Amino acid sequence: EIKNLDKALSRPERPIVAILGGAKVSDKIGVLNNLLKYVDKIIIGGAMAYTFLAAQGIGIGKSLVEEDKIDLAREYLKNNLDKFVLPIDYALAKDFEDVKPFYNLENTLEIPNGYMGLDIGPKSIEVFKKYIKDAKTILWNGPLGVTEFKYFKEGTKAIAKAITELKGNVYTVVGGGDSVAIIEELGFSHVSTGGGATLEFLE
Amino acid sequence: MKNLKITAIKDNLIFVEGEHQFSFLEIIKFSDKVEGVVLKANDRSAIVAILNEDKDLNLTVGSLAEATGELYKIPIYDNYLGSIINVLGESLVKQYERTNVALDKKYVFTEAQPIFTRSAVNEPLVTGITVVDGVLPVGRGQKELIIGDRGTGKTAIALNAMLAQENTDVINIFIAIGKKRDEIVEIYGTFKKHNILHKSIIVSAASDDAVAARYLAPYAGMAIAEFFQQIGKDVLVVMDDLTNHADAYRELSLLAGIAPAREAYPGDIFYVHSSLLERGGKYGPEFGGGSITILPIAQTLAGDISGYIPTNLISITDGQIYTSAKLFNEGTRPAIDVNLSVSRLGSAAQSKFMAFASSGLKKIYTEYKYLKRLSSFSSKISNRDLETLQKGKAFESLIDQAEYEVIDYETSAILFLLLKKGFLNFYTEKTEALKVIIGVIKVFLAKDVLGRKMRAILVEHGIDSIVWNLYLNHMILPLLKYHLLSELQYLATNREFIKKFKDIRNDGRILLAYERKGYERGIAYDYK
Amino acid sequence: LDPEFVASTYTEEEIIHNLLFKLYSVEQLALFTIDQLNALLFARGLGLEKNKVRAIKSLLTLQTSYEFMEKSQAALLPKVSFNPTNPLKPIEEKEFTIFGEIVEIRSQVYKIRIDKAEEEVLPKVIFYADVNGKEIQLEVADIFDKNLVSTFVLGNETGLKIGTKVKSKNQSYAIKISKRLLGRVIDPIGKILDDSIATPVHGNMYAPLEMQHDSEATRYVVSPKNAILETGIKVIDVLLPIPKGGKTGLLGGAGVGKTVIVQELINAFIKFHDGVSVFAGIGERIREGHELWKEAEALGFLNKTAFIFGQMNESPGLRFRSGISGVKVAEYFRNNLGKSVLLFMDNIFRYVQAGSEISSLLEKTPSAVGYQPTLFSEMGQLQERINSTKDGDITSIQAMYIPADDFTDPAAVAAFAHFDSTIILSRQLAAEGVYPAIDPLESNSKMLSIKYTSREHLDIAKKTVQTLEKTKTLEDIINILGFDALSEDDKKVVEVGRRLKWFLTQPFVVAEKFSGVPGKFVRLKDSLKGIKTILDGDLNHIPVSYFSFVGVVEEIIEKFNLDAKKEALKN
Ligand SMILES: Nc1ncnc2c1ncn2[C@@H]1O[C@H](COP(=O)(O)OP(=O)(O)OP(=O)(O)O)[C@@H](O)[C@H]1O
Ligand SMILES: Nc1ncnc2c1ncn2[C@@H]1O[C@H](COP(=O)(O)OP(=O)(O)O)[C@@H](O)[C@H]1O
Ligand SMILES: [Mg+2]
Ligand SMILES: [Mg+2]
Repeated sequence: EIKNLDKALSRPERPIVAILGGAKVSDKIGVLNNLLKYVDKIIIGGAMAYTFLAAQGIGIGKSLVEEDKIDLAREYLKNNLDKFVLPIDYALAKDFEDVKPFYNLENTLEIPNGYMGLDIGPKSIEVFKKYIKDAKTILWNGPLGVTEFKYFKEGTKAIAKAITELKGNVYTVVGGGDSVAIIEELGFSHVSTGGGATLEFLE
Repeated sequence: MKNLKITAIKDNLIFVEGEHQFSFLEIIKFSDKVEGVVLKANDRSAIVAILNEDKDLNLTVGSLAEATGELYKIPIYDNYLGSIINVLGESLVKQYERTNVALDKKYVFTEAQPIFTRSAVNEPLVTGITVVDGVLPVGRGQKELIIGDRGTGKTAIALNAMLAQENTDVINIFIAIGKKRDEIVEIYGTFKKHNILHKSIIVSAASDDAVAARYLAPYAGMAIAEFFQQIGKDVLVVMDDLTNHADAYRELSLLAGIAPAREAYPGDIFYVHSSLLERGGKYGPEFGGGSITILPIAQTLAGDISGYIPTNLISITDGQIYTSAKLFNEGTRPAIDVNLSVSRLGSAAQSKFMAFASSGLKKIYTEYKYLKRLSSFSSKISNRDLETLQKGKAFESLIDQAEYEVIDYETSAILFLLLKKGFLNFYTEKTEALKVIIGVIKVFLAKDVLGRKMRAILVEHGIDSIVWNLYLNHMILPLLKYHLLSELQYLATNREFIKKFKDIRNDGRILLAYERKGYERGIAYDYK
Repeated sequence: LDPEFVASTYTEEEIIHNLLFKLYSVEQLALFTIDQLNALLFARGLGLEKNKVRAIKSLLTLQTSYEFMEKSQAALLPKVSFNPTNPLKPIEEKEFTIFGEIVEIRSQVYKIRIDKAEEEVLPKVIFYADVNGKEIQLEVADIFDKNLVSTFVLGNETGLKIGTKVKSKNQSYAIKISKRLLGRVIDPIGKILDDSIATPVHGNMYAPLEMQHDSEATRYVVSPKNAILETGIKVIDVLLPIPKGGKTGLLGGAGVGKTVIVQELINAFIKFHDGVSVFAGIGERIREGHELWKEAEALGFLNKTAFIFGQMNESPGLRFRSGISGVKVAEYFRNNLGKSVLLFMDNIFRYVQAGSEISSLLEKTPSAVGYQPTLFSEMGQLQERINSTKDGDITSIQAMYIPADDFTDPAAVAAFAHFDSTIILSRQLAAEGVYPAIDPLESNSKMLSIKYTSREHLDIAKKTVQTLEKTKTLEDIINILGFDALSEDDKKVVEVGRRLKWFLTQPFVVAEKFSGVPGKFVRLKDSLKGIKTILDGDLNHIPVSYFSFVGVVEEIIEKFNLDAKKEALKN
């Protein structure tokens, strides 16, 4: 995966998109600092999006977030005003044991009291689909959702099907272990076997 | 046992006495071949209208009658297809012998199925008329009234809608109320000639027949249609016409003793017609899964759509096809008034390819007609106005088709796209060019191995503009150009004919070799 | 004080709803992605905006509104109970006290002879006949003597025969009403029309024919119309203002895109005004009713709309009772819950026709054109309960069919006696490709006056109407003589009028599934400013083709600048 990591980095087909799926913001901040200069549209998936929302004066409840990275994300938003994409619609469950999703009919951006988010919903799916179809190349490396149970894994499968159904000449990269598992289970132009290699390359 | 006896006979109505639990439209049996329905009833008396007649039976005062206690059911026999029958199921004309066992017995006065039993109307019903297919679409499950004056081609329009279903899974039911037997026999012969007899039924109630039979004819016909719909079939029903049905009901009510209303009709004429034209539509898979399309016909007097019955029918139906006497006198056939006509279903009732092909025809027709009317008063006409007059004349020539002529749906879509793209303007009031083009396209999309696949993709999928442009400019345009040049000779000298046709291949030699081999004019790409 | 104490009052649905009214500051608004801003704007019912600055300004302007700030402040304090004044009361509980049998039958009219009764029969009461495991309601019409009544069916008359036993409580027809009715489809007599199992509607029984007033004087405690309802549609907002608590007649249709008009209106009232909607479909086509129900489910305004469909195939009595049932549902939603209601009638002409049919069936001498003698009184009975009080406003949009375009028909005259505003849809404009196809010349509204609008709005509307009329007059000269046969002033007037005509076109939100272009919701001030700028000729250099189906004047200016710049860039 040396070619897919080097050629797609030195001479990427701009415009490009970044799909950073992860559990913590601090987890992939460096790639972001870099991606803040490599690309213009940035899709954030996982609890990093929840950290962004908590930085954005939005009720989240008790979803896990890097409170130390909250102020850093807010400052990044202040400096970079059109370099982030955040989900709007979610499929929420109070518990974690494969609970049926609860949908917010009105003012979906706000997480209610006592509720916590697990996966992005169909409207967020469409919002991200527009951006990925608009762009040229992708670096999918995150299960924006929770793969532990199917109640919060349909978002990652949906985004994977959307990216894999983009007919044309769209270049694709892989940088996530859970993304690798999702790709293997689904049945990318060249998905790196190990996401750690791409993570170190983009670090 | 005969528990009723006749006491008076006035105005062909039978007054019967006896103790019974009478119901509205209950069947009373006067013999094994004579029966009637109940109009009004006391606790011990009833008024009955007879449905048929017997030469041997002479109904008099004192005759005995039997009250069945149930409303009228029509039986379904296997030889209804390809036959002309009564409202009692007797075969007047037949092509196959009857098995003498009823498939089912269906109430003729059922209630229309409710809202939760329906499904969206989204599949075209191929009428076979270019203007109706393109500008006034009809879906499967729609109610499209055909309204106009006497002798303007409404029956021909309905007959064309039935003949266009030759190669289709749609069962035709033609109900004639108060029509002539000569016309009905002519329609039967037309069905036999065009090879739709094996799938078409005729329910006849001529003007000579009993008024109650002319009243019940549409109900029995649509009960048969509902029988066919219950097993997932698509049914197309024509009522010819509903004004005679309304007149028959008015006569029945006035003779029974019902108080007159506006235009001397009974007070429930609207409910009579509306309860009939609401049991037709598309139904969900668990409620039969089929559909019933209806094409009722209405006659107006001197183009007055303000009458009671025409107003009710316009209020009930999903759209109207107006036939104009003025347009008929101007040579237009079929004389369909596109301005007055409306179709509430719209594009939803078309295919995606046809919805794309016929996007902006209404504006073209409207401004063309306006400029045509004003052309007799102006002197200075703009270049844009001249160009739109030219395009409008082309469109008006396009939709002029002969009687009993079926033009296929994709052919109409292709002709619309050719009109909008400018390749239907070189001629000068010449029709043979359109006939040749239609024949070439029909044999291309029917008598071919690649044209068949192109027809299938046009039927099933909605393509974008780019691949359509490739389709037109790579196969349709060269073939059409060669055939037009071979048939129309002088067209080469036309500047506009060659200005638009310079960037199209010259397939003359291959197609000349094809036609020398004896192939039909328009087949191409014989890779078989 | 304590959010925890407050949360114990609001129900889960109530807090979820109150998440809408939470306010975001300008700094808070700034730190949003454009899709987040679009989602928040959509949730507040203001369409879509690609520009970030305009979207933020619109959200701030809506937030900086008296109603919005009141409802946001009330979202923090504990729940306040709406204590009703003059509420609707349920029907009295009774046993069946009158018993008789059918002695004369006809088409839709049945005569009942009372056998055993503990109390005297009252007019307009309902008899119940149970046949083949189904009940049939017969409304009393005339009482000939102590033991004989005439009745007409409410529904299907199949199965009624001489000797059928009927029992009555000596009460009018009643239906179950509650907040649970919101989101379901029923008919005038309460029967379920959206699932085979017929899941019951929970609520209290109410009689739609009983007004329940202390005295006649109570009917005169009514607020005269003073407010204007905003719709986000440029033509209606500018030239045809809609009264709040009044009546608006949507006269026209048929291929003019009327359906989109009623959908857009229901959606705008459900979202932008946070109101309740009642749709009473009188003489409703089964296909059109099914399609409207499915589209309401698909666009997400079903859950706040109550559907009462009197179908075309039912008896005249049920089609008559449809409007009364709708009015009763609206009255329940306003008097008992305090919520403003938008009542929809379709069609008024069919309600008049059903009344005429019933009157003719009961052997009453017809009036002019065969109509019923009590046509105007029936129209008053329907239309005088759509009023405005302290509890809330019931504003009604009524669609009428004019048969053969005869505005002198008695039904049209009777309806015009009550319409505070009229919106006339033109088939010619629909053919021309102008949507929403509302003719701004022959339509008018009584709220376009100094008592309700700013003088700026009045002058803008008058100038627009005069300009459009002059342009229409000059277009004939254009068609006959030519563009070079006019004066310079007339040329300028023609160009300004063409720009004004094409600016009033608008793409609707509920239609973006088909058009594929996002719909718009133009606020009144923005449309007023756009028309003011267009009237001044400040955009006469732009070709008219850029004015078709746009949101605001700023969009026209930006698109023209973009196109021209890019043109020059290539050059
Ligand atoms: N497309 C057509 N091209 C040529 N002739 C036509 C066409 N359509 C109808 N006609 C002719 O017009 C005449 C009247 O047609 P048709 O019988 O359908 O009219 P109608 O409106 O049903 O009349 P009626 O009131 O007598 O029942 C016939 O002579 C028929 O052949
Ligand atoms: N923007 C549009 N462009 C073209 N056609 C439209 C548009 N909007 C609506 N229509 C069509 O106009 C027709 C109007 O009929 P409808 O909305 O049912 O009103 P009515 O009930 O008065 O006939 C619809 O069937 C619809 O297909
Ligand atoms: Mg005829
Ligand atoms: Mg309608």
